[PDB]
Amino acid sequence: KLKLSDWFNPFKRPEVVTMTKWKAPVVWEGTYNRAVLDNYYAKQKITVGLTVFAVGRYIEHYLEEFLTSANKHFMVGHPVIFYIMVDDVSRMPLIELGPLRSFKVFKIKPEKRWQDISMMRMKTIGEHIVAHIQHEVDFLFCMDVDQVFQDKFGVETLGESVAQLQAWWYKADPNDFTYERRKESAAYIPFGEGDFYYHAAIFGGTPTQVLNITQECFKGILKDKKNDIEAQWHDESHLNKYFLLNKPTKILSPEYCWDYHIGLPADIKLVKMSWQT
Ligand SMILES: O=c1ccn([C@@H]2O[C@H](COP(=O)(O)OP(=O)(O)O[C@H]3O[C@H](CO)[C@H](O)[C@H](O)[C@H]3O)[C@@H](O)[C@H]2O)c(=O)[nH]1
Ligand SMILES: *[C@@H]1O[C@H](CO)[C@H](O)[C@H](O)[C@H]1O
Ligand SMILES: [Hg+2]
Ligand SMILES: [Mn+2]
Repeated sequence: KLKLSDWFNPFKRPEVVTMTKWKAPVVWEGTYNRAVLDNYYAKQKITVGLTVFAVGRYIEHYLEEFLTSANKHFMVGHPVIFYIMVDDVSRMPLIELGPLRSFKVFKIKPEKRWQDISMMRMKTIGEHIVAHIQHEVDFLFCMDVDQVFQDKFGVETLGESVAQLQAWWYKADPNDFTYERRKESAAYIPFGEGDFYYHAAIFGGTPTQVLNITQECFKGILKDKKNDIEAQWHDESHLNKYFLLNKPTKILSPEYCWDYHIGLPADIKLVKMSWQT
């Protein structure tokens, strides 16, 4: 019993793309009513999970800043569980969590190549969804550790499957997209096809949707492997493949995952989350 016109007003931003050929909204600053959604979701006692991985140097360079900013800005006012995957828990920074946040740490086996660390996430996440995340949360987000929340990343971001507009190509055209183009990759996207180029630093949805995203992506990662090939942008190419065959129900503007090295365009009203230094 919740409708688009209840919380979303596109006309608040006519200059940017707020809707998709498939009726899915694209959230931009000013286009949303958190207050109504906060109220709507709190009634439902909704709870949101956030998985984040950090093996090796990334642990001391980013984990703490990630957790600290998430604590302060992610789904504030709703129960959230942080799922922390590390290779060495003794190096795990323990920050002080605030109201409605709790966490769980897990020790994972550290892959030799970072590219595989990043890709093996697809398999791990899936294992954890089937094991417990499926039963602990209503919505799940999977993020990259080397990020930082800047402002409120709220419930205006929930949906059945949520993708992130890659900051450097949302304004671009599809054939410029660095999709995988080698028909030998499961991640292959013809030169005619493609809707957008999604950032893999942030994807989410319901546990069931996320389990499907992650399963399909790992199968792709494995198919490509038995074929002695590696998608150019690894898991992100597979995700883009996936999000093409299965359009996302919600897409988030680059304002949610902004690269300040792109400066500060006029079409990015307020930055919720930026890439790390
Ligand atoms: O030594 C490392 C490097 C990375 N990570 C993790 O791997 C992920 C990606 O990190 P990184 O490669 O530094 O980010 P980017 O290249 O900007 O990542 C983009 O590209 C990758 C594929 O190249 C993945 O798809 C990411 O999701 C996408 O945001 C993060 O969760 C990191 O914490 C580690 O745990 N240890
Ligand atoms: C997606 O691909 C870009 C290249 O455009 C870059 O590797 C980013 O790290 C990734 O998110
Ligand atoms: Hg890396
Ligand atoms: Mn990253």
